[PDB]
This record gives sequence, C-alpha cells and structure tokens, in this order.
Amino acid sequence: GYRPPDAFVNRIDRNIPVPARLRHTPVSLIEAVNDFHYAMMNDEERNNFYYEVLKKHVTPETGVLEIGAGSGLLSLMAAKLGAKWVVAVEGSEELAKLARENIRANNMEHQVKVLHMMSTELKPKHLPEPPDVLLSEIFGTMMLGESALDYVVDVRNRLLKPTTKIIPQFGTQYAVPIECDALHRISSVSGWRDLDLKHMMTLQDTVSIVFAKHYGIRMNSVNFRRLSDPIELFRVDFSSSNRNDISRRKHFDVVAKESGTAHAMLFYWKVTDDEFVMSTDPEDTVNNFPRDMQWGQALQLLDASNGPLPTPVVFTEGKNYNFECNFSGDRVILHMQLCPEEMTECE
Amino acid sequence: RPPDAFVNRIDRNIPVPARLRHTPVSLIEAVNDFHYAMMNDEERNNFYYEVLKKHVTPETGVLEIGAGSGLLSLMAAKLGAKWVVAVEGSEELAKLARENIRANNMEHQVKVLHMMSTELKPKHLPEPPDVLLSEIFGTMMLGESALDYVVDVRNRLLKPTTKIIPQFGTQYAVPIECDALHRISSVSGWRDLDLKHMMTLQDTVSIVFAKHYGIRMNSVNFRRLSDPIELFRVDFSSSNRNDISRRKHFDVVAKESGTAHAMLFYWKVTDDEFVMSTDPEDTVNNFPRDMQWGQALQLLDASNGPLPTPVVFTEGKNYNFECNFSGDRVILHMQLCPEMTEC
Ligand SMILES: Nc1ncnc2c1ncn2[C@@H]1O[C@H](CSCC[C@H](N)C(=O)O)[C@@H](O)[C@H]1O
Ligand SMILES: Nc1ncnc2c1ncn2[C@@H]1O[C@H](CSCC[C@H](N)C(=O)O)[C@@H](O)[C@H]1O
Repeated sequence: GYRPPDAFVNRIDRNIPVPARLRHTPVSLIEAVNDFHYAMMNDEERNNFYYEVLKKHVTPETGVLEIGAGSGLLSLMAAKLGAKWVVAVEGSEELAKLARENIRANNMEHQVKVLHMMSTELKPKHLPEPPDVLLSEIFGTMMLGESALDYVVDVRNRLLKPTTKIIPQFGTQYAVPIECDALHRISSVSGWRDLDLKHMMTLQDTVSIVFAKHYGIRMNSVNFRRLSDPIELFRVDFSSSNRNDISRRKHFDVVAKESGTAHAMLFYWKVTDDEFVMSTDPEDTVNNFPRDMQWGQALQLLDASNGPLPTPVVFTEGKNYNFECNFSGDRVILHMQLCPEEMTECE
Repeated sequence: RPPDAFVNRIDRNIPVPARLRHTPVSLIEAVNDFHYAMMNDEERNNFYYEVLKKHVTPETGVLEIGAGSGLLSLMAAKLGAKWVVAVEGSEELAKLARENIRANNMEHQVKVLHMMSTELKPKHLPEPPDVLLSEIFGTMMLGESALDYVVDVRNRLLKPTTKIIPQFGTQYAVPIECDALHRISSVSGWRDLDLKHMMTLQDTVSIVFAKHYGIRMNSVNFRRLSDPIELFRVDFSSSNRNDISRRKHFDVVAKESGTAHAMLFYWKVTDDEFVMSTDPEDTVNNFPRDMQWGQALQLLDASNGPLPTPVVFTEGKNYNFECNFSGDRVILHMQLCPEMTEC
C-alpha cells in the first residue's frame, strides 16, 4: 500500500489506534476542520447572516463568486437560493475536495464549482462572466487578521463589474480599554510572601496582540469592566476602500467614563450589510458560544511608559487619555501605546 | 541583538520597550504563557511550601529538577536549607532564576546549573541530596516525562534516605457529556443542507488540551457519566514507566445514561496529607491553575465505521475501554471495546 507523507497516522504512536477514515487523510486538513470549521458551521447567527444578505441579492440570473470556500457552506447557500452559477475558490487542496464532496452529497454539483487556487491567481478566463455577487468570509479574530481587505481589493480591481454587490459591505474594528483582575492574575506577579518576584515583570508582553481563546479565556465567562466608549480604530467599505485608507499610524483621544486599571486593550469588531450585523463584541456573543470559540476577542496588555518595569495604565473617570495606534504594513497587526506626558511620536 | 531577539519578530512600526527589545523570544513566550500563571497558582505554591517545611532542616541539601523561575528553590532556601542546587535546561531561564535569587539575597544558598538533569553528575553536587524537588507535570501528568527524569536522577544521584517531592501521582479519566464541546467538535448540517460528510474528519485520536478548544471546563456545563477511571498511579520513589502496562482495560459502569462525547483527563498529586488536583471540581476558584494546566480531552468514537459513532451510555450497564500508552507513556488513548481493539 501507500501512505501520503502528510497522513494522520504518521503523527501518531504505533501503539495508538486510528480509524480508517482518518489514517491516510492529510494532517493539515484534519487540523483545519477540527480546529475551525466545526465551530464556524455551528455559528448559526453567522450562517443566518450570510443567508439573509444573499436572500436579497440572488436571482435565477445571479452569478456568484466566493473567496475562500472551505467547506462550501456559503456557496451552497447561494445555489440554494436558486443562483444561475456559483464559482467557489479555495487555496488549499484538501479543503477543495471536501467542498466538492459536500456539493455532491447535496443537490448542487451542477450549480456550484470549486477551483483549487488562491483568489490572487483567479483570472477572468476562469469565470463564465463577471459575477453579480462576491461572497467572502475571511475574517479572523482581528478583522483584517487574514487579509480580507487585500484579497477583495485584488479581485475587485480585476474580476468584478460596476453593478457587482459585495458581501459583506461594511466592517469596523473596535478597541476598548478594560479592567480585568482575572486576566491580571495570568499576566502579572509581584511576589510570594517575603520573596520578591517583581523582576519577572521585566518580561511582560505589552506588545503582542493575543487571542483570548488560545490562552484559555472567554471574555463572556470572565468579569471585566469597560473603562471607556468603544474606539473606532477604522471603518472599511469593501467596495471602495483600500488598505492605505487605514493610515499606518493614528491617534485616538479617549475619555475615561470609569476609573480603574486598564490592564489591557480589548479588541472586537462588527461587520454590517444593510440592517444585518456580525458582532465579535462579547455583549452580542453571550449566547453565541460557537462564535467565541471561532473568533472570540483579542487582547493587548498596556504599559504606560518605557520604564525598566511595566507601568500600569490607570484611568481616572472624566480625565482624558491619549493613544498611538501603530499598524503593520499589511494592516494585519496593530498596537495601542499610551502617550506619555519616547516610544510614541504623539503631539 | 541576538538572532532570537524579541524585536526581530515585530513590525518596524510597532514600539517595543527597552526591557524587551534584546530579550530572547522563547524566554518571553515561556514566562508570559506559563510562569506568571504558575506563580499565581497559590494552592500549588502552598502545596510545595507545606511539604517542604515538613522535611527541610538546616542540615538538608535540596536538589530541584527544572528550576525555571526558581520559586520552589527560594522556598527551600527560605525554610533554611543548607544547600540548594536547582537544575534548569533553558539557558535564559537559568539566568532569570539567578536574578530572582540575588533579589532575595539568597545568592549563596541556591545554585543554578544550566543543564538537563540527564547530564547532572555527582560531581556537580556537594553531596547526595536529602530532598528531591520537582514540578514537571503537564496538563497530562506524565506529559512532560516527569517520571522518567526523576527515575534517572533517582538511579544515579540520590541516596537511600532521599525524600522525593512529590510522592504520589494518579492520572484519572472520566467519560463526560458536554453539549458545548459537541457543538465545537461536530456538525450535522444547516437546514436542508447536509454536512454530515464533514464528520468523516472528526479527530477521535488526539488528546487536546481544554484551553486549546478555548474551553475552561468550570465555565462550561457538563455531566460525568461514571466514577473516575484511575488510568494509573505512580510512586516517584520506586515506580518505573515499565510499571505502567502499555495496554490496560477498564470495567466502566455507567452511573448515568447519556452521550459520552469525550473522555475528560485530570490528575491528582499526593504527599502525606497534601493534594494537588487538576479535577475541575477543585479548580473552581483556582483560575490560574486552569490556565497553566486545565484539563485534557479526547473525543470518543464507538467503532470503526466510515463515520464517527457516538458512545452512548445507559445507566447501570458496563462499558469496557482499552487504554493504549505510547512507549514513553507520555501519550495515551481511550477506545471503547465492542461486544482496532484487543478485547
Ligand atoms: N485568498 C484566498 N483565496 C482562496 N481561499 C482562501 C483565501 N484565503 C483564505 N482562504 C480559505 O477560506 C477559508 C476561510 S473559512 C471558510 C469559509 C467558508 N466559505 C464557510 O463559511 O464555511 C479557508 O479555508 C482558507 O483556506
Ligand atoms: N529534565 C529537566 N531537567 C532540567 N530542567 C527541566 C527538565 N524538564 C523541564 N525542565 C525545565 O523546568 C521548568 C518546568 S516549569 C518551572 C516550575 C518551577 N518550579 C516554578 O514554579 O517556577 C522549565 O523551565 C523546563 O525547561
């Protein structure tokens, strides 16, 4: 017999039993589905979001194009609503097949087609015509975390026609300074009785954006306080915006509603199309448990200045606080640095 | 600027404090991901403090495997040990420990060696130690080979009278029903759309840490379908990994009827009267422990069909499970025995 180099069994001790359905299946595909896709599909509210927005844009003469088909659920929705043709693009090989198999298992093998490629190499030749609708779910815990704006923009410039409706329409990344003792106990140490340990603080990570779930935390489960109104880091119109519409450095003047300790900046985002909303805000994901597991929220520990040891950002209600937001080149990573009163070039 | 410097993996536009710029990334990741949480697990710290002060004389020489930050050695020194030698494999962690030791003026009580305990020879020690101190437990108790590393030191460096801390370790397992976990790990479909083919890929083999699902078991609602399954127990002063059979079987009687979505894995460490538990029923107020360890999970498939079959419990009936250990006993797997298995 033969075993693919990336077969699941290869990752597993000889003494441990593996079901035939898993043995020769590629590790990455298994990891992809088990870690993300199962949680995505049980995000009913997410599925309901895309079904409703498609429902008001799909005619039997509607040509649909989806970026990142994965399992093909969204592409199935387009066809389910009676679309003329659906072409779904998927970057990895094994996800491409899995989509097709889901497409045969259901009705739509004639209606929906899945191309193995990145949307970057998708050419007008690969499409029947310019699509009426562009479909996309390529949002991460950070909205542009998996470069959603860049992939749509490339496709928007090359493959779409004027009348093309882009789903979804709007996207906004928010930031909130929060007090959260529970998080603080995971990320800070002073000492144990007589023993001084504050030197450990030399190493505290004030720079990295961190996904709540990866370190075992769900903000809906943890008690915390929002020390201010949401901060609109940036808005994006997917049918007109570019990644340079997001200035690589911005300054935000935040008014503290409540006094407390800003242990961390909490990062969430909302996606809008007409009256329909996709929210990453923990207030809206209380009952959407699968969403907190797929997207969740992101955190960044705040340091007030550049001392040898981190300085706590203490908010005093009514008093005003100034933050410098620095994006990376691809606008995929960002950072919130409190302005002093010389890491920042605040003025 | 070291090749492993923290700045070097950060965008040029993002600001990095001087205390972090030239610091090795691995050190930062380690301290931030684990050490902070360890140090705020005060039950854990209190566990070792109480077991230590029961054995530490001003005549007691202490040897710690895996110093890391070296807090436990600071405890042994604080309790007035005559000499403490703490061994640490990470070069950057070893220096971090030394600094903590200077900050508490115990520079001459505690010595930190940059090596693996495998390389620790009697030459490196003043005397065969009176006390052996270890914290090398993972979310899976033997997940970090805590048993093997102690056995090597036990065979080569210790003396008959050497008290090993901690004494006992028990790896438990419980079959549980958990609707929240099920929604994260399975899919049937969406309305008329059938997505059951997705189930072909459901990972039934891998042991996944609960926090890597993003889950803390104390926050999520679940049912235990039977009494705890003692997979194995180890005496760190006499057991070898060969004492753990490569394959064990278990008569598991269902206390309750339900769906065994998964096998929950926790453990308990014992020394005299003192207990270190990973059971989520004991970590309800120990939020740092659930973050540094938490629990483990394995999804259960009942047989070997083209699709996963739910393991369903009927109260009062028996369910035989086969447990297979990897060679180093670091990894294990629970498989239901049908009326892949040797049963
Ligand atoms: N430029 C790109 N081109 C094609 N596929 C992409 C892509 N970027 C990400 N992807 C793929 O899109 C998927 C993101 S999630 C899958 C969404 C799917 N339509 C659903 O709702 O079920 C991943 O599988 C990823 O491999
Ligand atoms: N055989 C081994 N020998 C020496 N150090 C080890 C080791 N196995 C693991 N370690 C190290 O021990 C540490 C495990 S965690 C440190 C726990 C420490 N007692 C404290 O509470 O601060 C890690 O730094 C690891 O690199």
